[PDB]
Amino acid sequence: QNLADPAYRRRRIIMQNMRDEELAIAQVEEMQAVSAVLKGKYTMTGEAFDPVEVDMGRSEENNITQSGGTEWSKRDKSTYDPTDDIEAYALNASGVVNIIVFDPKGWALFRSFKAVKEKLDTRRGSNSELETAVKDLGKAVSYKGMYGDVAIVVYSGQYVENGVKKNFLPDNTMVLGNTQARGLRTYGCIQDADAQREGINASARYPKNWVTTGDPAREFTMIQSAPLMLLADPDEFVSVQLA
Amino acid sequence: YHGGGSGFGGQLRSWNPPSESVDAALLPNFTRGNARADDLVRNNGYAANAIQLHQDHIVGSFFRLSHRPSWRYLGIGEEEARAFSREVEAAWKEFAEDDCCCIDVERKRTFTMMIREGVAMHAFNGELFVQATWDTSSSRLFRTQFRMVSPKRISNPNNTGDSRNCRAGVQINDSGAALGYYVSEDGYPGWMPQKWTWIPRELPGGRASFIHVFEPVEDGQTRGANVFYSVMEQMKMLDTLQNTQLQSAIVKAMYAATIESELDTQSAMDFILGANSQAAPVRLGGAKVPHLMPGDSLNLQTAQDTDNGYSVFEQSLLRYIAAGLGVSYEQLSRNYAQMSYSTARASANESWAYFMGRRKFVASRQASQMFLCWLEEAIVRRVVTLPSKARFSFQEARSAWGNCDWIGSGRMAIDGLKEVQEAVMLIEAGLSTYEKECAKRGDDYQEIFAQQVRETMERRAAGLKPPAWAAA
Amino acid sequence: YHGGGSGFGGQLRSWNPPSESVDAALLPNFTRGNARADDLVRNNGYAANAIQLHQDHIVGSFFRLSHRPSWRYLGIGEEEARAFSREVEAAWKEFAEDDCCCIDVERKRTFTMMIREGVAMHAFNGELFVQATWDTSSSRLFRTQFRMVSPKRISNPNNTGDSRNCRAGVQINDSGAALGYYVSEDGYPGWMPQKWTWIPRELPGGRASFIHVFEPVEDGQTRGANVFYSVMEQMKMLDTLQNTQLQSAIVKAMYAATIESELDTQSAMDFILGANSQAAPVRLGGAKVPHLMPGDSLNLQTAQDTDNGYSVFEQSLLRYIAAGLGVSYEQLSRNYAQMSYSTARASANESWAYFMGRRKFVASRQASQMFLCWLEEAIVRRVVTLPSKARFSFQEARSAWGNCDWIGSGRMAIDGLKEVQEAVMLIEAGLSTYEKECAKRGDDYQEIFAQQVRETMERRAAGLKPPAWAAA
Amino acid sequence: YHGGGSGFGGQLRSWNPPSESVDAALLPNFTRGNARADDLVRNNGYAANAIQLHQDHIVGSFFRLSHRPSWRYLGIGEEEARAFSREVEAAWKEFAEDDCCCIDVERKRTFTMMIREGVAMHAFNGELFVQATWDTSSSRLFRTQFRMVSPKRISNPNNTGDSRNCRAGVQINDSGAALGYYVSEDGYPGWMPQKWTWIPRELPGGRASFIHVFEPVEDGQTRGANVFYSVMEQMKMLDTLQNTQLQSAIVKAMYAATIESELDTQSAMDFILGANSQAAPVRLGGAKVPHLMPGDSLNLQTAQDTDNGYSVFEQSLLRYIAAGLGVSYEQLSRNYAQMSYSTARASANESWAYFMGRRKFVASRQASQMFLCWLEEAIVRRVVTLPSKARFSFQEARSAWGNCDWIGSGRMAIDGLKEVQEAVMLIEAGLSTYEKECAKRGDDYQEIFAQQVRETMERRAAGLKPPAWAAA
Amino acid sequence: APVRLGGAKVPHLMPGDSLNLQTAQDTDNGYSVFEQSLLRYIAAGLGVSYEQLS
Repeated sequence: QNLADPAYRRRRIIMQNMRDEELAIAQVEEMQAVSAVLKGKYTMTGEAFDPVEVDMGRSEENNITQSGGTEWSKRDKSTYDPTDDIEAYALNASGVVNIIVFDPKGWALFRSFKAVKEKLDTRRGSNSELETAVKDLGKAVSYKGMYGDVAIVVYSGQYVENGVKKNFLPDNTMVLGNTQARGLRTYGCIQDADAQREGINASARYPKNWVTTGDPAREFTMIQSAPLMLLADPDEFVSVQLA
Repeated sequence: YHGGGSGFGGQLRSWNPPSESVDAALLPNFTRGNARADDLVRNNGYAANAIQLHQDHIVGSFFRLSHRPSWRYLGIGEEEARAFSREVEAAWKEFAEDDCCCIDVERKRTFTMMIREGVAMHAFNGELFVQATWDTSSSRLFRTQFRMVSPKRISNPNNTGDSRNCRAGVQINDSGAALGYYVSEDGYPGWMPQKWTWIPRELPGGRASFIHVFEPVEDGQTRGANVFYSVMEQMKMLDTLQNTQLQSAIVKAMYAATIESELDTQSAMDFILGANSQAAPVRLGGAKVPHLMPGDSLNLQTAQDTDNGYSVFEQSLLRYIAAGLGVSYEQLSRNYAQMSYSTARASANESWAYFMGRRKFVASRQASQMFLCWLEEAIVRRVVTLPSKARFSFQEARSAWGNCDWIGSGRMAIDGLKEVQEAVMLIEAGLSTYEKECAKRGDDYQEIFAQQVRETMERRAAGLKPPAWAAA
Repeated sequence: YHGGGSGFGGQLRSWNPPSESVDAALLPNFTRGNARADDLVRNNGYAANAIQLHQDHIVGSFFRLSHRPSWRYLGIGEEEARAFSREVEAAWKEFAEDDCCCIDVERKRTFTMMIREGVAMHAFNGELFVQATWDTSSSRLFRTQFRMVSPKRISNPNNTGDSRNCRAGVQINDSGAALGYYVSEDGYPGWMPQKWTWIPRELPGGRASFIHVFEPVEDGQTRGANVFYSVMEQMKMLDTLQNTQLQSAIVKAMYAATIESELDTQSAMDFILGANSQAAPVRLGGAKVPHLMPGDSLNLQTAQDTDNGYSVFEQSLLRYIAAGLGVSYEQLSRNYAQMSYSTARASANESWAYFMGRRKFVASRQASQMFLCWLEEAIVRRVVTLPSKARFSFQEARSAWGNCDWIGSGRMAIDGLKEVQEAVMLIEAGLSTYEKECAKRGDDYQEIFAQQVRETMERRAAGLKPPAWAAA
Repeated sequence: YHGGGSGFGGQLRSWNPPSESVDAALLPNFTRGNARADDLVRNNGYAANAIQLHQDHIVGSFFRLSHRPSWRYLGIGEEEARAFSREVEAAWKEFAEDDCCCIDVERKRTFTMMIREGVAMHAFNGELFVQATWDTSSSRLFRTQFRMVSPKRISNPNNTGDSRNCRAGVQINDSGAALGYYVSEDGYPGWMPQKWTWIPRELPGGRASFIHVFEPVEDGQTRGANVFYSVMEQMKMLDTLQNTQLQSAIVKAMYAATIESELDTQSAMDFILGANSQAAPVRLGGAKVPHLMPGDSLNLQTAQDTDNGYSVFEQSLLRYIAAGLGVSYEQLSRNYAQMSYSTARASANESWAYFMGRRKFVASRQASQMFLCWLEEAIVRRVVTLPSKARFSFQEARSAWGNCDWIGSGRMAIDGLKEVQEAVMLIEAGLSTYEKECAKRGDDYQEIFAQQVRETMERRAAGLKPPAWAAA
Repeated sequence: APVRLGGAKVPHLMPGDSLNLQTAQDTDNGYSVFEQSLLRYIAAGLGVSYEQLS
């Protein structure tokens, strides 16, 4: 019923394209942002893009990865204090630490310890308050209560490369860090003669469209951003594999 | 009731419209409607004429202020109220009609021009927006400057879909009220606007930051609908009819003859039309009587009447269109067929009621909100001094302090003498005062009295006889 | 709403005009639009009449100055304000209306001529430009000289593609305001290519150095749109129709008769039409009766009606064009069909509303800015002296010192007696002053009073009767 | 905007006019346009009638001077100014009304004739030239003389092209103002080649030597364009249509019969027409009844209506032409359909506005410049004397000393009594004065007062009743 | 297949083809007068005058 002239249909189709372009650019920005934190460096590559490799010097003493010794899975789930290692890992950071980010598998591994359970129900031995029970099951982020001083965060975001969905954080990593860490959000200069004729430069998401008068007609649409995500102090975080 | 059935003999079995609110019937095709309305306004003789009639008769050439604060309610005293009103009117007159045109940000218009543009925007768009902003770096006396916004600019951010609270870029709270508007920036080189900026309707201090004026039709109507929607189809179809008729008349009147013969077409025109081969031109001097052999034959085509009744149909369609738009058929079509005085006066009255309604609502509301937004800063910067012994401060009762009535241009009567006679006869009796009659001519009676008082002494200085109004 | 849908039966399926702002709808075809407007004005009977009506009714033959400074806002005193007004009016009347025509550098116009040119340019181009400059070589009292800049001159430099801040040769700052105008030199035959120069809108001292007048349609309109876009197509098509019809009438009336025979081409004309072989010319003296054989024949052609309904359809098109432009049909077409007094007065009112609007806006703004630009030299050059104890200096409130209202030419009434009776009866009552009544006839009332006060003395000296206005 | 686009259905795909100023559109084809307009003025009745209307209504039968120097600025005094004005008016009235026609070198005109010719030559050519020289050998009171130069003479020397500083025979300085003019020689015979001279516009003292009067349209315009360019084509085509229709009517009405037979040409006319053999003339007496054998026949040929709708088409074209020229339709075509008083008065006033504008600009400016050129001599040769204690010398301010107002012939009202009644009604009230009323009849109130003061004495001495205006 | 309404067109017909511009009757051939008669009848029946009814 209802229905519309072949022109309404063109306006609707034209929009959802704008939405998809914005979502793709936002995904690229977030992927750069996350990859800049987990490890010191991240590489930008493509099929038509000459590879460029941004590298911020992070000391080898960071990026702590568990090994045949000092791993949480193999060790007993009763009679063990996770809190002791956390302090040892966080000693390596420069500056205070005020937040912890868990991949949900890592969070399930961490809260399974009985000692951390004991730290919750002590009358005077701590001020930590968590929410061990289920809190969020559809949302991407779940701000759990402060554990001691630092806050506890579980992030399960999804970026889709090809048809298949993928998770951002790589399968139970834990990232110590500071909630006020100095991060830079740098946007370069767009390279389009039409844009520069218009007078615009160093802007994010310059949109345009044009008609190509081809055999089937056609008018396209294009967003171009040129993003670059930096970290002023790369060694303010401490990435842990936590296997 | 046969209205809601199938019809007389099943003729209305297809006409089954859905019952929808104004929002669901207007918003999905809002932009196309606005675009078509603007297209008609720009490129039609009748649409531009209708807009010009709106602007010239609703508002006119000058749009003046009369400040009347409610003295009894505020409990301040009559004479102090009059003095305050005089100071405020002087200040506004100084600020309203600045020749440098600094009242608007773009420095292209004066006040009454802004009112005229507001009326026009309310004509073919259904709504008008004025934004009141400050210039901190400005070193003149009054910082407040107003900026016009076309309704094309206020739309959703980043091409989002219409939601319960945000419709067509206008945010709506739980009730029907509005909180703020999303305004883009239309830039000429290229299209597909880039960024959207949020600006609220009211500052936390109660000051007006965004002015939205329109008349609703139903319960919940986020944005208005222009007046052209009743006659958008008929005007386009009439334009097509006129252009096609003109082209057809040109083509039918273009072929004046037809030559039938057997010889070569050059010699056929040489021996019949009268040309020379020294196709080919034919000189238009004198008269000619060609000589024809039996095979030859000459035809002088005759065409149809150039206006075979198009002029009568056009009259009917213009009557329909003028009924839709609001202006009388006589003003819209410039016809003015021979008629009596009674019919002319009746048509003028029936248009006048509509024009006065429009002026009393749209232009008056816009002007009053502008005046109040200026008056808040005027009081704050102490260019004027409020009366003391005030029950309510300025913030508590804003409309009681800035209650103003505007006087626009007066009607031009068909008869010059009759209107003067009737005004004089009302003056002789107690039916009407001086203010009503001097307002019907676009005049503030206080200024007239001051001019008369100056002139009587001017005359007495030169030795002329005192005027009639002079007291003995 | 069916306005924004497919339409009646899908007839409007292809009518999808793009929703674009005025800047993106005017500028891409600017020069061609202005050129077509000029071509229509330069080669049509009706367009030149419309321009002449605009010039003659908006302004007329004299455009007088009436200076009324705002003394209360400044606080100087009534007598000092009047002394200053009289002095400045005398100085301006000397400077404006010189017969040496040295107000503009080309020495070809007076002041009223310049106002009329401004109105005309605002008619068929949509915008007017005036450049105010100085001449240090001139030894006269006042060094101010003005100029008229054709809108074609001001364009983007070297035809470089358009930009964001610099649109169509007019520079725009971050807000909507304009700062400078790129204007080129114009030499028609050749020389070095056009050199585009910079001319700032206003000098550092606040003086106005470049003038641009046009009424906007939307929020942002960098350059104006002419009045002809509504009806440019129809006037061209009417021109084509009229020329084609006239040529067709000539062609149809040219071929008077027709001869069919079987003899030689000249013998048949010798024996039938009566020409002489002593084509073959025929003498028009007297009557003739040929002699024919069975083979021959003579036919007297009959042509269609020369004017078969073309007049009525031209009437319809002129009504449309008159609605589009603004002038009433009776003025544009010179028809003046049998109409009563009521219809004529109503049509005159319809024309006069628009003419008053244009006079109040276009010519008035140009004249006010010109007068202020001149008054700055005067005040500075001590040709006139400011009143004492001024609350503000001249540069602080320019509008305060130069607050002026201009008098144009009045209306020529359809019936002369009735308007005079109306004015007299209004004067007898208190509704209107002498200043307004004498202003509606284009007279300055102070000059009139001086005239009567001198005429009474002249009559007394010569021995005649005292006049009616004299005081016993 | 559809005006600047392709058009309705692509019909305006080829309407692409050049964008060029008045110079690039006028100078290449100046002489051809002037020659065609002169052809139309010389060889068409209607255009000559329009020119006569221009001459008679713009100027009339007299062009009187009224000298009103601005005495207030000069600081000289009212009484000295009045005496100076009287003296200079008397001197001008005696100089320019010489029965021997010695104002102009050619001794063929008077002042009023010269002003009328200036107006006419403005009308059909677009400019008027007046050259001011001296005849040193002459022994008269004034040695100033003026020669009228036709615009055709001003041309580039040696018929070369237009250089940057010399357009169309007029020198142009760095600004648009003119500096000097190139004048050819009057060559009546084709042979005797022409000599080109050089005439500076102003003598080094500032006195006017060569006068150029014309109204510009755009910024830079070396020479103007005449009023006929709007309707050059239509008048020629109308003339061709008229001549062709008249010739066709004569041809169609010539052949009153046609003879069919099989006998000799002589005998067939003998037996049927009734001619005599002693082709064959026939005498018209009586009514004749021929006798026809079976083979013969006689056809009385029939023609169409002679005037089938030609008059209404002539009406439409004449309305168009009149609208182009500026004269009212009834003044141009002498039609005068049955019309009420209101319509006639409306038409007369609509033409009168234009006529008053033309008189105020063209004739007034030319006469003022000529009068200033004469007043320099009067002052220098001490024929008249300047008021003593003058602030400025004459040369420092020519306009102030020579400021003058001219009065033409007054209009002839449609109704005789109503104009007089309104004049008396105005004079009785204060809305006007004696000078303005006496000026509307083309009279000077001072002369009327002198005549009345003479008449009252003449009546009193002779024994008659004193006049109405006489004082007891 | 839908035509485009813009323009003035002159078709080129082969000998077989043809084009017919139908002429219809007066869309109001005397209906107003019959309405007048019937409305006068109805007004006489109901009591209100003809002007006040029609």
